Amino acid sequence: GSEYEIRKALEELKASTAELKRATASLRAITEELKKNPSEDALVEHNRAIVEHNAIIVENNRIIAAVLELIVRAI
Amino acid sequence: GSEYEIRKALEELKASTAELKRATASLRAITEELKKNPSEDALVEHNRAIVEHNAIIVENNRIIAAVLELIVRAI
Amino acid sequence: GSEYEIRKALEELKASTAELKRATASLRAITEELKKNPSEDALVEHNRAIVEHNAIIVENNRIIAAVLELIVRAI
Repeated sequence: GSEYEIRKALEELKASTAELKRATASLRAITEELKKNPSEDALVEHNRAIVEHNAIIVENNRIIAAVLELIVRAI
Repeated sequence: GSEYEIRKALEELKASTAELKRATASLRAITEELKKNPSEDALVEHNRAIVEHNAIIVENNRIIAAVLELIVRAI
Repeated sequence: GSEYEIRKALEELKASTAELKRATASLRAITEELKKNPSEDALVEHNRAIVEHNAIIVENNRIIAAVLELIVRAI
């Protein structure tokens, strides 16, 4: 069903958005610690954390694109 | 009204997109300065700027998700 | 045509998503190399790569916003 499939994808998007919100909270906390106590080791960890955060954004966009296709098929 | 609400959310998305465009312009400028004059202090500031930019993307995605829900209710 | 225009924009989104997938693959590879062999020179290159990746996300979001407007006009 078009309606059921769209809601399923929107629920996946909701879960991805919440995962992103949690990751943003962690990233902002280590950013404040980086500003207080900078070092090469801290920067490397911070860069790695940014990349993980970007990967969550990419998944969020992938789901958005899937919802758009389902909508276009429904209309 | 479904039509009015969707347009309101799209106007919020338009404003978020413009905020992101301005932030990208700033971020690219400090990236060119980082490449010219690297240092730990410059890297820490740059990492902090990336995180702020990512936070704007996250807000843009949040608005997109809200528009998708309004569309699904309208169809 | 509303249908043709939406499909054209979704094809542009598909191409942008694939560009992002390729960039993510590169970014993850240099992140693993950063963790193995950190240095200031490696960090500067990594920061520059993050910014390029973020610019692809921004373009993906721009296309998404354009698809949303076309959908709203079609419904």
